[PDB]
Order: sequence, then C-alpha cells, then structure tokens
Amino acid sequence: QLKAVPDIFDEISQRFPDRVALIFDQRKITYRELAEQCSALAAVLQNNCLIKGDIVAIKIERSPELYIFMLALMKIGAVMVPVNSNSPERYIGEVLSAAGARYLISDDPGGAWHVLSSRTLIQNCTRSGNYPVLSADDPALILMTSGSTGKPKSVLIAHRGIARLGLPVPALGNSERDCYLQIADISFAASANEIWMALLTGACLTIAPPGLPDLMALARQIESDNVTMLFLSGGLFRLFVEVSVETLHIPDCVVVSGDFVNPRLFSVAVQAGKAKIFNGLGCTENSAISSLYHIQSAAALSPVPVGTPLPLVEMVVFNERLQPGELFIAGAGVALGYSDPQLTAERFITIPYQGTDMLFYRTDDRATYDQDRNIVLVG
Ligand SMILES: Nc1ccccc1C(=O)NS(=O)(=O)NC[C@H]1O[C@@H](n2cnc3c(N)ncnc32)[C@H](O)[C@@H]1O
Ligand SMILES: [Cl-]
Ligand SMILES: [Cl-]
Ligand SMILES: [Cl-]
Repeated sequence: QLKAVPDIFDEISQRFPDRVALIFDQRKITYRELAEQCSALAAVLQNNCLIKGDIVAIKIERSPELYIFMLALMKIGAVMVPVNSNSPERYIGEVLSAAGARYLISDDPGGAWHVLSSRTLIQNCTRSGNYPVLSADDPALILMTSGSTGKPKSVLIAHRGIARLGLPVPALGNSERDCYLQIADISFAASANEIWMALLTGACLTIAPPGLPDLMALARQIESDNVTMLFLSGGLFRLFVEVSVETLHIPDCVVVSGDFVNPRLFSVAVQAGKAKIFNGLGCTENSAISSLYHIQSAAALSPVPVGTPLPLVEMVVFNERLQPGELFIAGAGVALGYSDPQLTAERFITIPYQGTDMLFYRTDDRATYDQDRNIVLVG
C-alpha cells in the first residue's frame, strides 16, 4: 500500500528532520528545512492559479531550488514535465506540446502555455492550507522516450511509480544513512533513482553542478560528501573505468544502467576495490530503475544479466504467444500510458500470469532467463 510522494516525504521529513537532504557546493539543507520550503513554495504555486492535475514543465539547472520545485509541484498534485536545461528552444516546444503543458517554470518558446520565472516564485515565498487528496495512481510526471524508431512519445508516470523508491532495496541495503549523487538529467527516468531513493528514505542527495559532467569535480564531490550509492550511465561508468577506476570504490554500491556495457569494463571495475558493482535495467515506462545484478568476482563474468526486480516490480520473459523470448514488466512502476491512447494499447497489455490478470509493459527488449534465476537482455 504505497502513498503519494508528498505523503511519503512528509513522514520522512517528520521522522528524520535533522538529517541532511540536499548538498550543493557546500550549502546544506536538512529535511525539516526542505519540508518547510516545499510547503512555502507549494502555497506560492497555488497563488499562481496552479491546481491539481496541471501539466507543469520544469527547466531549472541543478541546484537546491530545483528539487524544492519538484516536491512543491507534487505536493499540490501537479504533473511535472522535467526538461533538459541544454535543450534547444525548438525541442522545448515539441516536449511541451507532446505533454500539453499549461505552464513552463524556468530559470532562464511560443505556444499555449505560460512561462513562469522560477526565481520569482522562490522570491515570493512567505505553509498555508488546501492540499489535494493524492492517490498512488494519480499522475505525477511526464517523461519523453524514443523507441527503436519513432519520434519522442510522452509517458505518463503515476505517483506509485517513484513512490516505490521509498522502500529499501534488499540487494542494495540502502537506508537513511546513505548518500546519493544527482548527475542524471531530470528529463531522464534514471534521474528518479537518485532523487527519490534519497528524499523518500531520509538519505542525502548531493547535487552535481549543472551542465555536462565534470569528472574532476564529480571525483572530489563523491569523496568530499562520501557518496555511498552511485548510479551511472554506461558512458560515465566506462569513462571512469578508463581514467579513474579508483573513484568507483569510494561508495558501497555502483549501479550501471541504460544500455549494454562491455563485460570487460565490469571486470576491471570489480577487481579494483570493495564496492559492489551492479548491472541494472530501467526503462521510462517503468518510471525508474527496475532490476539489479551484483557482479561478484573479477572472473565470475555473454551479456551480463540485469538481475532480479526491485520491490513491487514484476519482470517476466514471455514467449511469442504472450505466455512462458521477450521482456515484460509489471508492478508499481508501470506507467499510466502514452499520450497516444492507441499506442498505449499496443505496448501496455493485460496478461494472465500465475492466476491473476496483470498489466505488463511490452519492452521490445528480446530477452531470456538465467539458470540461477536472472533476467538477461540480448538484442
Ligand atoms: N537506465 C535507466 C535507469 C532507470 C530508469 C530508466 C532507465 C532507462 O534507460 N530508460 S530508457 O527509456 O531511456 N531505455 C530503456 C531501454 O534501454 C535498454 N537498457 C536499459 N538498461 C539496460 C541494461 N542494463 N543492459 C542492456 N540494455 C539496457 C533496454 O532496451 C530498455 O528497454
Ligand atoms: Cl540561468
Ligand atoms: Cl524525475
Ligand atoms: Cl542542470
């Protein structure tokens, strides 16, 4: 029984009020501090005619204020459309249109939407009442994803899709003790692993500087703020293995997700220190990270497996007759669907699995299983 994100963050900030929530450069913000500003901004947002269900795009460079907006937007039940800060003004319009945004809140287009100054909203903060009744199935965010061919499709993600990240993952052993690094762009689903596994568990989220990755700054930041849970794309992981693999063993866990990573790169990383290196699978339509496989030995490693699902995630490889290859995902992370309701039927299908009908997302990832109970993608 998952509650909506603000309900979870509320009781998280009430439990651990004095723990550090956000770090930027050297500025620190505690959970009680963050909760007060979130409620103050949410009241400001309501003054600006924003109501529950409004489609609100966010374009704010990495900063403490960015994640206050995220919390405030979902506290007032808005549907956030995070936009990449280096996106060209033309692709901004395509994203706003495909999501049907009524607002764009930005720190720096032309369509049926209002542009709101993020700096002015922060300046207007004076908690105020009247907050919506939010369910786990209420929409929480829209993310754009491209397929093997088509144009960018909008994916409607429910509160449960990221609220599940409040539950500790057994393969990670994470808790409020941990520290996460925010480096993945907010327009990507992978960013949800870093933002919400932190804020919804009482852990710390150190924010990387805005812009393209600065591995020197990322190196000192990973150590200075003692990052324990490091999520990485395949490119950031491979580059670190090549130029500074020692950095990958300051944390306790390193999760590589996004695409096939050469098994030799995992071998160098695992043999380099005490950090548990993971291969992870995620997709936009399942809201965030979905499975994990722990690389155990330098010679234990044939595409590396993606492992076993996260809490409340169901992952099954079905045959060609929609029965048990091809990967299907069910559970709390499944998206509400696409903007196109007809393509929604094409790739979100109800399938009987162990007695009960279950809604599965059709991933289009050819796959098969391991002997030791492990999912393995194979293009
Ligand atoms: N890397 C993430 C972490 C959390 C949430 C989403 C993502 C993500 O890639 N969202 S996507 O929509 O842009 N891409 C989704 C598609 O990418 C591919 N893929 C993702 N992980 C892996 C992996 N370990 N090995 C091989 N292939 C992978 C797959 O074909 C999946 O269907
Ligand atoms: Cl700016
Ligand atoms: Cl997000
Ligand atoms: Cl940024």
